[PDB]
Amino acid sequence: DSCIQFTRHASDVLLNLNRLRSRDILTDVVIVVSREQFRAHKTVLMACSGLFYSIFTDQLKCNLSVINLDPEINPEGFCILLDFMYTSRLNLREGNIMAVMATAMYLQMEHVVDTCRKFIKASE
Amino acid sequence: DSCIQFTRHASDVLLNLNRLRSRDILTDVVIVVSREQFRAHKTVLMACSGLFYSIFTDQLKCNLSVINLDPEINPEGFCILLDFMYTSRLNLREGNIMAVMATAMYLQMEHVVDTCRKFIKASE
Amino acid sequence: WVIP
Amino acid sequence: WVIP
Ligand SMILES: O=C1Cc2cc(Nc3ncnc(Cl)c3Cl)ccc2N1
Ligand SMILES: O=C1Cc2cc(Nc3ncnc(Cl)c3Cl)ccc2N1
Ligand SMILES: [Cl-]
Ligand SMILES: [Cl-]
Repeated sequence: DSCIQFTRHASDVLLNLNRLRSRDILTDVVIVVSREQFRAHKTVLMACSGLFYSIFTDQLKCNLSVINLDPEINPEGFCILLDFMYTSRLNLREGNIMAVMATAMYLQMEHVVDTCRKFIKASE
Repeated sequence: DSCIQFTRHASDVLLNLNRLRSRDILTDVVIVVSREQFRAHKTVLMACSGLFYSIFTDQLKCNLSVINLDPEINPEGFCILLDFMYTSRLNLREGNIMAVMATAMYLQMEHVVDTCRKFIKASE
Repeated sequence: WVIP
Repeated sequence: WVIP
C-alpha cells in the first residue's frame, strides 16, 4: 500500500494498556499463582503468551474469570513476566533468572526463554 | 531499574491484537457509524483515542456493547482510523484526507490530526 | 511519521 | 534485546 507509519504508535498503545492495568480498568481475568492473584486483560495475555493464547481461544476457558496456574509456578517469576508483557522491559537478575526462565517456558514466551538461556550460558 | 528491553515487543503485541480483531476473538464492542458496524476491543480503542478513553471510563457506558457515533462521521474515515489503531499504518490519500482529519478530531487522535494538517498545508 |  |  501507500500508507504512512507512526513509529511510536505501538509503544504508546502498550503504555496506555499498562495504565489501564494499573488502574484496574476493563481487566477481565485474575491469574492465580499459588497464594497470589494478578489482574490482567485476556487480550494482552494472549498477545504475549502461547499458553494464554491456547487457553482463551478454548470455547469453555475463554469465559472463565479466574485461571489457576500450575503450583510449581513462582509468583515473582510470573509478576516479572506480566510486567514484561505490558512494558517490553524484563527485570532479569541473578536471583530470579531460573524462576523467570521456567515461567517463560510454561507461558510459551520464546523471546524471554532465548535471552534467559543466553544470560545463563554466559555465567557458566 | 536494571531491566533489559525487547525492541520488537510492542509491535508484536499490536500485530497479535490485530490478528484477534480479524478473527473476531474477544472483541467486546460494536461501533456503529451510520449504516456500518465495526467490531473492536474496548481497551485498544481507549489506548488510541481520547474520545473512547472518556466513553469507556464512564461508569454506565463502560458496560455498553454498542456505541453509536455522530451521524456526520464518515464510515470510511472511521475504518481507516480503526486500521491505524491496530497497525500504526495510516492510509492517507487526497480523496480521504478531509474525512480522516474530521474523524481523528472527533476521536481525539492528536498525532493523526497533526499529520493531516501538515499534508493539507503542503497542498495549499 | 515515516514511509514504512 | 537492548539496555533501554
Ligand atoms: O512466544 C510466543 C508469544 C506468543 C503469542 C501468541 N499469540 C498469538 N499468536 C497468533 N495469533 C494471535 Cl491472534 C495471537 Cl494472540 C501465540 C504464540 C506465542 N508464542
Ligand atoms: O491523541 C490521543 C490518544 C489518546 C489516548 C488516550 N488513552 C489513555 N490515556 C491515558 N491513560 C490511559 Cl489508561 C489511556 Cl487508555 C487518552 C487521550 C488520547 N489522546
Ligand atoms: Cl517473549
Ligand atoms: Cl494518534
